[PDB]
Amino acid sequence: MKRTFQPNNRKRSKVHGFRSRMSSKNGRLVLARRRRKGRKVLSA
Amino acid sequence: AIKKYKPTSNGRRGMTTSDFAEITTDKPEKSLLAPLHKKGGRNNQGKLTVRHQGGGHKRQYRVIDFKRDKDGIPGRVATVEYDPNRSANIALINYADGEKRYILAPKGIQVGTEIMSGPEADIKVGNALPLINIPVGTVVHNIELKPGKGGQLVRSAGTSAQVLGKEGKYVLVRLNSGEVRMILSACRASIGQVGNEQHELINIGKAGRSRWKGIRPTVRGSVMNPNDHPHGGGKSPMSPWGKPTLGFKTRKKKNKSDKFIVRRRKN
RNA sequence: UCUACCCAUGUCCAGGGUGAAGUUCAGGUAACACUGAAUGGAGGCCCGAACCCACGCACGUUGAAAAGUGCGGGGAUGAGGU
RNA sequence: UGAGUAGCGAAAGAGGGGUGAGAAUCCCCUCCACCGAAUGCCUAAGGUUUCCUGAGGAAGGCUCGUCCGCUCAGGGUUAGUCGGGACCUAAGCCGAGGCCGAAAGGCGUAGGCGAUGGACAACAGGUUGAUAUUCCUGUACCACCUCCUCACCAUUUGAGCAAUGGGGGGACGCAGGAGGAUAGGGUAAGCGCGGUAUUGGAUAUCCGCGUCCAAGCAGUUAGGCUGGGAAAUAGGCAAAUCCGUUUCCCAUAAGCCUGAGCUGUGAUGGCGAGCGAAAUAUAGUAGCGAAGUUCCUGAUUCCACACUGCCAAGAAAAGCCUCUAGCGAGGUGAGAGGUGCCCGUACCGCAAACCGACACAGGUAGGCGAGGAGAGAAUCCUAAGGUGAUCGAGAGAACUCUCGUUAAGGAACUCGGCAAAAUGACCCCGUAACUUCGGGAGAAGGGGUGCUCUGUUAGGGUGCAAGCCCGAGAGAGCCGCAGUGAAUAGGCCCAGGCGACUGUUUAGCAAAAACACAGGUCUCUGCGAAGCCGUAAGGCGAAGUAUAGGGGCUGACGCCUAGGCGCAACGAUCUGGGCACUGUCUCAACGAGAGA
RNA sequence: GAUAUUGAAUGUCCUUCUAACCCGCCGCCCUUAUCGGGCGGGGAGACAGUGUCAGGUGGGCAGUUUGACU
RNA sequence: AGGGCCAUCGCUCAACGGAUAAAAGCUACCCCGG
Repeated sequence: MKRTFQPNNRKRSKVHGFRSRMSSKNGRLVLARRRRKGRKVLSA
Repeated sequence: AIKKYKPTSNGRRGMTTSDFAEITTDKPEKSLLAPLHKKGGRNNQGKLTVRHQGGGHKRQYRVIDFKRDKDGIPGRVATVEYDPNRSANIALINYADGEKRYILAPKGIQVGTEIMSGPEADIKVGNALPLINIPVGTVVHNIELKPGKGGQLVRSAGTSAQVLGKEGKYVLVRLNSGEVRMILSACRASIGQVGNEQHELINIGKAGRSRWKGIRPTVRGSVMNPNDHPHGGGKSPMSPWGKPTLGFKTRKKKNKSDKFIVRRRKN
């Protein structure tokens, strides 16, 4: 009855954010990839 | 003593409980408390390491002295309270000087009686002094292994050890549960047996009463799926991880405390 | 961000019934035990809404719905729900 | 192609006017119907312009459309006091030095960050097409400043200020029953209306109304303190006149800190039934305005986690108050005048604006939540308020589904009384074999309940009174086929077997007889414990210490010993038997609604 | 068990002190700090831990396999 | 040193033309094809 998606902004920015991609070594790789492809929206 | 509930239900049939006879107050000492939060048996990596723990009633840590460095000051007893963390029940002592403190309560203590802690203190019922002054053949508790640390052994409810040999700087003691040992010289020791000794006469009565204490259920190894246990599906005893625990001593083959153990319990 | 367990801090549970320990006067005995009154208000207690389950039957199965609706059923101050 | 076929997604509308090229579907009116512990109002997460006005008729609305949560142009969101930041901290996260590791990296001290919690100054009315504790009109409160005016202290033998430090305080569980109030809800004064055309009423008749803030002065139920006073002080790193500790005098009243509320003032104010204009860019708006009291009932809210009981013993830090260290030459206390930043603010929040692909019979924290009968937030009908649910017309065939009634028999049907019928509400009488003495037990089985009169009964609550409110139990009488006259509410009884019990688990697959449980029993562990996670540092075990911890096997209690006995209690348990009952059946027949 | 970390005297590997080395013991400063280390004290000590090197225990942990006829 | 050439020794490779220095069972929870 209850679905697998219930929205929230805090829990989004705190996990898929930019300051949490950039605070690692692999997250920086994700950013470099998505800049290589050419994407418009790098991080959530 | 203990009181036995009347069976006006199914889940309150065998249940008995302490009667809290000796408690003299229902409030703690506000200036001697510290916070304490549950852990659930979870490591510093969040990974569950010990099973069968977690969840209960909220508690708080009550300051209790275990070194008794305040020697040469006669102090008296004021109250005897309840302590959720220990098994015995602690006592609040006010010194004649002004500083308050907590101590373990021996068997039979009475509010008013002063307590000494110096080397020249005379053996009584609630005093603490170095072992190289205690007579031979006396009951004692709250013992310590390195002089200057604080009691660690025999700090349970009802327990008591026995001091019977005094060699060169190595007065040897008999801990609870046999295992006669030879602890160091200058360490301190409390004279007397600890209190609230009926603590081994309690029916927890019902399944939910353990959960108030913080003990989660246990899943038996005989009912398991094949790929966790050598009992699952459907010789030598084993363990969730592998241990032949039916007569294998787990104490180290070689250790550092070997020169100080004279005879062992060995059942 | 669904679901399992745990940690911190909040919040919710219409009404009704039974009547334990104890206490005060009685018999009551050596006081007791033990039998009577009044007072008291325990409980993984009882009947039952909100809430939580999804046990039964029927209807739906190119469904209103990729698991629901109607009529019953269990718990409902707790090892409770959120 | 199937095919102009299946579907058209719970539900009450009808008629009269209007605009329009065009109307079952849009607007206005009048009756009628549905929700009313919500289908009412207010405010979170989330959404992001959906909000208001003027145009529109390509596409989207399961039909239509002149309408729209759709398209095109404009417009709209105002804060010293509300929520968040220039305040504080929990779990957790980051982490200078530092410790580990082939490297990448892992852990962690000081120190920070982090509300779901603690601190903290504003209320009542009015108004626009669209905002209101923000704008406007009344009255307020808080912090900080001094070109200013008063008053009183001060001269280093010192008036004042005062910690980043020490104390006090903030400061905390669950249940139960009193008390005292008030929000709310109903009679008697009073006020404006009214006179009824269907037989009757100037009547003990009918309709509607009615009050009021924060703040500032006064006093107050209650409450706690377990009494305050003096002196001396090996402790609170230093200090102390504060706190703590001890011994002396009176204390049972002085004092202490708290408080729900109530009476004046705010208020020569503003709301208020209801009257009523212009015409206006064709309003029930501008405008005017009566009375505005006592009585009865009363919380699920407040005093207040206050009191009592119990054990499973119930967060931290800051604002605040004091203490000296320390600063010092000018200060304290009133008035008068000033200063007060950033972010959110419309609108939907039980819904066609959020999550489910859809305008989807689903899901969505909290705060209020009225009346009659009632124990009640149950049940039926209604108030304030909201709604007409987005395809229709007519015909009343077989058949499918959801409902109602039935002759005579009643389980004869079937693997199996699956399903449906009967009982159920209060009050009295009465209540067995067994029993782990509590239970079994609402056991089983019996009887009464409507209206009127004596009756404002006996009696009870409130008040001086008058007057309101709750009410047994008895007599006499009246009616019906029938009096818990409708809706909502246990079917019972024997005999055995299993599991002690409450609980958890196969929800996009089945439940018990499976898992767990209180208790028993074995075994390891002397504390840097054993055992666990990690390469290791670091941790859980535990701020624990053999009456304590980790690992196995079994499962209450009582007898009889690692065998066996006892069902009492409890099951959406299992297997047989009996009463009441019924369209399950002999054997089917009419009627209603949806589809066809 | 072997080896290297690894000190000194009687005894033949017997007694023996400690300055190597180890302390999840006490005090003081860096420092406002339960981390870390610097100095003092106590306890133990040629042990213990450690690198290499020579065996056993090792479903603890892996990789795999087990013909044709009918 | 070792190697070659010439006589010659080592096997139930017994599945005997010999895939090797050496190899067991369960899986209508199971997974993929003719």
